[PDB]
Amino acid sequence: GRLIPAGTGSDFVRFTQVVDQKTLKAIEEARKEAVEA
Amino acid sequence: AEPGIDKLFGMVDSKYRLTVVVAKRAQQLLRHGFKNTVLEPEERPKMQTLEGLFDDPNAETWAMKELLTGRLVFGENLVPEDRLQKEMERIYPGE
Amino acid sequence: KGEDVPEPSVPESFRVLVKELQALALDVQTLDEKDNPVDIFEGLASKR
Repeated sequence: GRLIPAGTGSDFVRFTQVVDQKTLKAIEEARKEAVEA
Repeated sequence: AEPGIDKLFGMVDSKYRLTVVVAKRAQQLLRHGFKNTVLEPEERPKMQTLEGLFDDPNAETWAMKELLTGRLVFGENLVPEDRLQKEMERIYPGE
Repeated sequence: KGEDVPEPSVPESFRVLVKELQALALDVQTLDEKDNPVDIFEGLASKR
């Protein structure tokens, strides 16, 4: 009853992620919080 | 057929990525209302019922319209695990 | 609710399957990535 090992259930595609031009600023959400003093 | 089916095929290396992209994209697109929509007021999908054009409840149909403008980006790796399960909640109200 | 459908548990097909084998005295383990039993009967069948 597991997901099939093919199609949209092929380890090749599956892990593909999607994000938007504005949440592309999640890289700069963690970008500017490091060096202190 | 469905809008720019051919062009939307070209965006990906394989058939199935676009299916994974679209669905996943739609998931967020109809998780956070339609608050995340990289698609402007005038280029949103619409119906005709009651004599009144109201936006299409069909999430799957939006994501396709969306990706067709190239405004999204997709890959095997873009962000970490539960590390995205907070970012989209704060930029677009997660209630 | 208008929420999107969630992903699903194990089907009685499989559960009941294991249990039939179980009954016939054959240990049927579902190992994880590094070969550590996984709980298909979430709680329920595990003892203590």
